[PDB]
Amino acid sequence: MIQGVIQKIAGPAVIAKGMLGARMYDICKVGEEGLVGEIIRLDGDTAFVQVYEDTSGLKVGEPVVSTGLPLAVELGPGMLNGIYDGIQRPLVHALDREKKWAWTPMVKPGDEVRGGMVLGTVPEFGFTHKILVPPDVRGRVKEVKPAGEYTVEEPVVVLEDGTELKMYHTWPVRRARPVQRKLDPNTPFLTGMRILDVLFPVAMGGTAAIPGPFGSGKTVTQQSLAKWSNADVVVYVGCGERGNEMTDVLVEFPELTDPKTGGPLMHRTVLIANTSNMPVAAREASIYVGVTIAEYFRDQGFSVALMADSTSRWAEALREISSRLEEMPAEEGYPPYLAARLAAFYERAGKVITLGGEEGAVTIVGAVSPPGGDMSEPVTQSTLRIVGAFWRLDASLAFRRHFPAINWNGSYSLFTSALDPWYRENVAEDYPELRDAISELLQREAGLQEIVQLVGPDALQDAERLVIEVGRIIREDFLQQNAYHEVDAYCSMKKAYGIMKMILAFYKEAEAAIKRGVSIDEILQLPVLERIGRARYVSEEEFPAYFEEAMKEIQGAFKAL
Amino acid sequence: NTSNMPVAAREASIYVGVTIAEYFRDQGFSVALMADSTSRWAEALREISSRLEEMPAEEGYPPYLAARLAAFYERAGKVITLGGEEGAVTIVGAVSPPGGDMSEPVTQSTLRIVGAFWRLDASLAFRRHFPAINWNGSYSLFTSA
Amino acid sequence: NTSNMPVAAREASIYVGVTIAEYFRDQGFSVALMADSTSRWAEALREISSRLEEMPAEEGYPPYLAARLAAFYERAGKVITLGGEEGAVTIVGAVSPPGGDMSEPVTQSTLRIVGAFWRLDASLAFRRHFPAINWNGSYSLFTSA
Amino acid sequence: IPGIRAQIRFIQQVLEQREREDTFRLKRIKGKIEARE
Amino acid sequence: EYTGITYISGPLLFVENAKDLAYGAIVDIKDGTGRVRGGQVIEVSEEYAVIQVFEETTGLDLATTSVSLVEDVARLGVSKEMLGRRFNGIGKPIDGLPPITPEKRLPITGLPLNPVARRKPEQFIQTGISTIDVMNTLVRGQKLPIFSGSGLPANEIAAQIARQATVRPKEEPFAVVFAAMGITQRELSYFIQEFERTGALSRSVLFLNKADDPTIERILTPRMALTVAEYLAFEHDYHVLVILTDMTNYCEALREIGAAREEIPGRRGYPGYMYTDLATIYERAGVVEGKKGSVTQIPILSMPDDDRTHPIPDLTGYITEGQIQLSRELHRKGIYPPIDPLPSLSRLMNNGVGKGKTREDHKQVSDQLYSAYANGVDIRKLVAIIGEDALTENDRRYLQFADAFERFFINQGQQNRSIEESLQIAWALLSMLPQGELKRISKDHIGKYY
Amino acid sequence: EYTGITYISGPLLFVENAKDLAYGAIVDIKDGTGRVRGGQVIEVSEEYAVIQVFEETTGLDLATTSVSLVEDVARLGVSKEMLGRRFNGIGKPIDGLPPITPEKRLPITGLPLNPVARRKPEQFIQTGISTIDVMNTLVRGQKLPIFSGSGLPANEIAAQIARQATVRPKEEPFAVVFAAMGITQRELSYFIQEFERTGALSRSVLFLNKADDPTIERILTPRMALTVAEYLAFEHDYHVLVILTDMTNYCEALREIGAAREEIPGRRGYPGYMYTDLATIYERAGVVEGKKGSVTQIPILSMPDDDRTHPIPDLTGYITEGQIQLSRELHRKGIYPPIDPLPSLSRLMNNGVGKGKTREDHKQVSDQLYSAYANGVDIRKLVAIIGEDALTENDRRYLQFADAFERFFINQGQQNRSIEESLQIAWALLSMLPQGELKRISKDHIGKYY
Amino acid sequence: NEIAAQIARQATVRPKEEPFAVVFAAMGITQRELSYFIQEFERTGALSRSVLFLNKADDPTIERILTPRMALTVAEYLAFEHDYHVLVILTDMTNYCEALREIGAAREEIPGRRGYPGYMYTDLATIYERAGVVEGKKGSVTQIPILSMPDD
Ligand SMILES: Nc1ncnc2c1ncn2[C@@H]1O[C@H](COP(=O)(O)OP(=O)(O)O)[C@@H](O)[C@H]1O
Repeated sequence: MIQGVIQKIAGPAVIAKGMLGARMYDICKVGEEGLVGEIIRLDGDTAFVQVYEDTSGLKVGEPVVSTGLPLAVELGPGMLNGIYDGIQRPLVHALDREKKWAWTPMVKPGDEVRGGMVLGTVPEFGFTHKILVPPDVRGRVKEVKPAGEYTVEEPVVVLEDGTELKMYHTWPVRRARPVQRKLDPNTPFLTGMRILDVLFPVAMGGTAAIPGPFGSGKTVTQQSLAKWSNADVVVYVGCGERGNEMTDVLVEFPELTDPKTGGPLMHRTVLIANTSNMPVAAREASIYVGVTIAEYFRDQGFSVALMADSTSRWAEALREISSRLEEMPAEEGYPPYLAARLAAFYERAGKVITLGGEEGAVTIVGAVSPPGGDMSEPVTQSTLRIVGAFWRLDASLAFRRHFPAINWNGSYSLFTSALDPWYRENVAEDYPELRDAISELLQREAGLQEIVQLVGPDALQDAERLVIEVGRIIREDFLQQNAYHEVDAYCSMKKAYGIMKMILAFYKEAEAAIKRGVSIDEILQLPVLERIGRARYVSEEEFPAYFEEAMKEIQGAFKAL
Repeated sequence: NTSNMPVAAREASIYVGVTIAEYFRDQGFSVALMADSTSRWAEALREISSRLEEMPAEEGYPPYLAARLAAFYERAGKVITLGGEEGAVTIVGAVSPPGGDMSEPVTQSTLRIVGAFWRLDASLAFRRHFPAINWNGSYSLFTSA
Repeated sequence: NTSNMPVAAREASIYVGVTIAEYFRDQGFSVALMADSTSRWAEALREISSRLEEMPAEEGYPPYLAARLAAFYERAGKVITLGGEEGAVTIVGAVSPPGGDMSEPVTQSTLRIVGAFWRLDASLAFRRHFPAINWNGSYSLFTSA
Repeated sequence: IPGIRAQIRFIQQVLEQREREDTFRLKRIKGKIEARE
Repeated sequence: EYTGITYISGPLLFVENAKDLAYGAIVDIKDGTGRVRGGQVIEVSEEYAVIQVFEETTGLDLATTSVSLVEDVARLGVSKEMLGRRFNGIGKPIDGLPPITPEKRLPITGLPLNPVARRKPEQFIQTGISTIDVMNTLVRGQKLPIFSGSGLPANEIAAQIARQATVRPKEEPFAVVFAAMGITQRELSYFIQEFERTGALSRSVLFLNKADDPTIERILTPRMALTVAEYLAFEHDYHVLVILTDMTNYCEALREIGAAREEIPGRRGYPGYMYTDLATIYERAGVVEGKKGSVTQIPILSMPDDDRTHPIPDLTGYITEGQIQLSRELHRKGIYPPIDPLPSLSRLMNNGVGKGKTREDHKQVSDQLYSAYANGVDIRKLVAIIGEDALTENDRRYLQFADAFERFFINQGQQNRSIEESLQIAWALLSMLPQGELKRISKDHIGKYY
Repeated sequence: EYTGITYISGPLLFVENAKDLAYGAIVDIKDGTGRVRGGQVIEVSEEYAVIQVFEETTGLDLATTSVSLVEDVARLGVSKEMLGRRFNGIGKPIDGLPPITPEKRLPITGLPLNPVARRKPEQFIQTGISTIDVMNTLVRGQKLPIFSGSGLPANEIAAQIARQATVRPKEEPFAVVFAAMGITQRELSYFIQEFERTGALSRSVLFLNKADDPTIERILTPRMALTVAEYLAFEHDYHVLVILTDMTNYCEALREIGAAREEIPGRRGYPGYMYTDLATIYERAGVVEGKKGSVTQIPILSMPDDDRTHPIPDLTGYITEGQIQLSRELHRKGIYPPIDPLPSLSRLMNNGVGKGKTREDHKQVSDQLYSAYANGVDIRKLVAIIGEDALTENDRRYLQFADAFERFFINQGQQNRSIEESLQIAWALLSMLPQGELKRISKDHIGKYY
Repeated sequence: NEIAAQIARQATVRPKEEPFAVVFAAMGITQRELSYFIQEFERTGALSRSVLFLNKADDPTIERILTPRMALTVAEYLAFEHDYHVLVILTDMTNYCEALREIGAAREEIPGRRGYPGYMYTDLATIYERAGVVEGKKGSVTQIPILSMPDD
């Protein structure tokens, strides 16, 4: 009765269990039928268990057994291209026991090692997997395998004369993997999308919330980022799936390609599904399983992106578990415990100096789905308070066919200054000044449109008409990006600034021409404008040539007067 | 259905009437069921529900009302009575929102069931246009029928 | 009435004060009773009631509050004291709703008893109009008197 | 100027929509806590 | 084995068993009733007592009344012969024909078969409606909701698709599953007559749930329908189109019982479980294993009170590959079908269009029409602000384009437009715009197609 | 004495003692745990059982598990050497330095010392921020909240005051106590680095509570901070400034446990005790006995959902002597600091201004700027109603004054303005108004200062 | 209340063969208001044809609930058994409601909108149902209830 127990009663979704004297609070327990449950209530004469599935498969007298884990994950060769679920297992094992991997020794007998040290390399999937000494293990390498082929279970090394090490390791998804230190936001996560990279930057290891109503394009921002962002690995927690969003990804993504290599994107991805038939428990643990896998890859020295479809549904699954445990409901009936937990999750994001030096990072992009436009609790409210970045897909911007549909007035990044130096040193000296100038343009447009909504546009001076003209070019030629175009699907950093300078240079020239009594109507039909409009489709620098083409054309307008 | 009568009786009044109505159509008669009104019936039902401590929703009305009201109007229709012969019960229900709001209870749920709506318009009445039925806001989903 | 003091003491504080107030008016003095505030007194009373397991109502306040609060304000008045002579107790009570809602406890029940209300208006204050008393939302029942 | 009152009128009713109905999912939730307890 | 009622509160009945407790989900039968009264086990309370939910009224029940355990829940009499029949929400005949002769007896929750493949929706379904086929193409395996409101002809559209849909040269046979929930007797008689007269019934299974049918039967209706679709698609290799009207009415019934079940309500009075029950229905769609068949859904989502942000319609959006949103305002302007051209999307549209599917210029034309219509609609506001005469010549063209889009592209005189026909109308109306203003159509397409 | 757990529900644990019951507030220690697990006694249930609240997770607890009574509550290792150290919410080192060497061990609830005098707050605290020092002066012993919302730089302001604050020629030494609650690891690393780099750490005690630290540790954080402040002020005679961010986050944790404690919820789901717990924190401020020291508070109150009427921020207003309210709307207009000039008040402002303190014209200038800015803001509404050109010449001046107030007075290019500098800017902007329109400045001041 | 008192002083049934009477009921009024109403009825001689029921703010809440019922019963008696046209003036119904609402909580009911008793409309119906012509058609009961808007 220490390691196992027997069902006393079941109905109303809680299983009461006699025994399980050594079970931990929040441990997964296993019913004979094969269902799993979570130990929620420990009482003097029973354990109350939340069942992660249908309780009719549970009867009084049924045997229940401990698992000993809040949970764990396997971390070694065989993770890439793999499709798991909330608790890691083929969509059951986790890592192939038969698959052979080419292990390459990166340490000699006599070397002194510490947790995080790299002892070997495995080209499991290009990616090159980095075999590390499990956290909390140090000493002297007394034995190490030679360059050959081995299965996961095999021992490749021994430390301190007997701890045995393999190519994989296990880790509690609930416990954030150790690290020496977390570094300050310094390097931008080059998205390739002009509005993001320019106005609402995400830093490598930053937490930037994606929030807005259903069908605004939240997931799509995430998917484009994975197809084109500068992270080597992606950890997609395709939660809030329904109707067929499961099968929509089941046989679809296995075909999506890596724009960078022309190989399957899954070849550098880990999927974590959260379907409706799955217990609230699994979906709750899914972000923790993902973040742990994410932290694992950054430990190798990779920059990984963690995309969380979504936390609104995770908080609903958690509220279901809490209410079943009879915890006191608060606002919208959510338990009090949620805010600290959600924050703790986002805190595990960041670019670090991994164990044994080297730098890696986990950038988090979380989807926000309020109950319906209310944009309050759970999701939005608590999230927008943590995250440093928010890209507001705007349904009105979408209906107007302005893509990406990111509202340049309601979106924000707290990382703008954090990443500006990376852009200034590696891309362009005028990155920050350019995005500030474009944003002031968009800001001015917003104010002008509010007034025009009242007094009409007929009274507008030429100066104000010019600002709307250029503001419109920014929205159509820059903010809007075509995810479906083979070229504009990804916009390299170098291309983003060059397009910005074409627009900003057209602005200066526009304001300069007006100041010299050039009719705005003359500028509005300037031939270069149509080329500036198709610039996002050009894959060659022929784009910066537009600056000189713009200047001469204005001169031809200074000529005619 | 007077005010001194329990909410219970007024609640049951439409069911007693419809049953009597269905009884006459069974003979092969075409009967008209005129319900003064369902706004007051839903207020009597909300009183009973709140006294029973059922959870209040919009305007404090119980969740159960929409399915019930629909079930009532569903008993309307021209049928082939037991042993052949045709008869029918046509229902005309009065709608009295709390005051012009024309939301819940009455109107909202009713206008979603009923196939016909004859909108008496106070402005048409003040203008001495009789019947004061607004030919722009009224509808019959029976025109083609 | 500090926070470290039991809900009991703060509850009794208005009664201890009013009694002392009535005592001075008995001498033939006109006394002013200023009650900072009754919102906090009703919160202290709700704490005592909930601990006694009395059934919570609106905002979880016990049913008993309205009659009690009224009974307090009823002890106000200018009288002909025992052995002739006139004295009086005028009450000025502070109102602090949970936050602008201006509902329960404090405001709602109080504004129904009191004959006078001087509405300090934050917008009048920001505008530097002092006293910041809203001459449109304030009222007294004594002009003709 | 009857433009003001016009579309801006849509204004007051999405505003008013928003909460005598929202403020109510709520007088009633809290009932609901120890209304349910 | 037999039990005795120990408590009754509305739809919830507690039942104590001295021997053998019935497992959760079992159907129990109340003894001593004129009409069959089922109790579905919901929980084991402890002390040999279970908590149940009644499938019909509990008036007249007494404590101590006897109950038997049937030994099972409830299920679908699966057969290819389901085609050509009209049934209730529970799969009982409504067409005066004999009960189905099952080839297999399938559970209906979605556990049976495990039919779906991990492959993306693809290939064309010709609805015969130009505003779907041309601009918002329905693809095999997709979930493409019709988004509407009370008073609008969403059911006419649903019935028309049921009559017209096909999978143009596919090696696989095509079938329709049409499920209606909480409909009137008049509506039921109409749907029946329509399927029978047109001969659409020959390739369809129809499930009809009436407003006065048990609420539990309404809850089971979409599950009977989806199980039949998955059977036909997986075991017979068919491309099956499932039409479910109205999901909002399904939700009103599910919401109706959540209260009787003891849950604390969520926003707008809804069940706290709204999204994880609804997910059990929208998860059931896509290509099936073998890739010979597929299950496609066209769910109807009426806005309660015309509010697209109500939790029901709002949570349904994620389950779809194409959405067609209908608007009362548009219907009141006499534009039918009353589709909001700036709120209808193809979640999966790009997977069913282009060369070898529709035509190479399809995406460009769709993008340009959407952009021009949205601008034209905003200009209707600007006309109201400034007056018609103060509008620029360029804006006047966009204003006029919005009327042309509504008069000629949206409006169909009932009529089965091929995608070629729909693109032709699209190009014809686009001519109204200055060629210099076609920002979203590459020059290659203008030269070839304009 | 030892007890045994008889019940566990989330953070609430019941514990039965056979001998000696631990009094309310005592810290109990759970035996058999890898990391220290404290249970704080909350109630005596009867039958020798107490009800407690855990300071860390309760996963892995078993009924019958042993518990010891420590004989006291939680406590502060009090010493002047607290200055220069960074600690957790519980006062454990975060700076890799040794644990504090206590001079005294103090209870933290506010009962220790009985430090406060029955004297009014008085004398200047120079924050180095013009919008505080000049217009809303912070006084020694006052509670002056920063009133903000999510997304706004309230923490930047809090950190800047921590770096800059002083008590200009005072015979008494000055110290800062900075407490952060429910912050991210990134924010914690930032705050640490800031204190260490600037040398602000030399005169500060810093308590940092992380989002993932136990909820009970967050509740104790402000009490550790206030106890340290009272010790330094009373036993060492220091003027201490306590900065607490964010009170709303403290409240989210206290609210989180109220449910587990069995209480009926109050408005907005909050604990029924919201105002009498919050009072235990705002009561702890003012001059200390001897009048050599004082405790001043600058609590940060973020509006949840930007709603200043939410019960948390709304109940905090009464605990303050100066309030600085930040507004998202203002921040979105690019006005920083994003202070609402018509919702920021000084309860005790008149006690820290005038001849011999600031300058004789300070009240008049403050009154006139406030009145002119409020009129100017209303006129922004009137401009929207009628149009800019329809505004009178006089109103246009007030409209323009509002922009001038925002551009020149509110906005500081980070910069330590003396009160003389702030009054000068005030008079410079006032010149924009007609002299005949300066109703709130006596003629004596106009002649002398205009 | 000035309007209510003025109607009480002035009301009549111009050439009726039936005698006329007033029933004036006040609920939850101050001592000052009670003294004023008394003095007014006595001075004007309106008291000769009136029955007056006065309930003070500090009188038991149950006595306030019974006040309108005492008043309506007297009116029905005078109208039916004595054949009189009786005018009943009830101020203030809102104050009656504040007392009835005050006890609903102590009675264990789940509150309805705005904190009111769930039974608000079926208790209030017991008072508004009591009016109209009486059998015989010699008398009648007429009501003038005062309804102050809480919070306007
Ligand atoms: N960047 C985009 N470009 C064009 N259409 C888009 C874009 N993002 C979203 N959409 C449209 O919106 C639909 C729903 O987008 P999605 O991201 O899946 O919604 P959600 O916010 O619910 O995750 C897409 O299928 C597409 O039709």
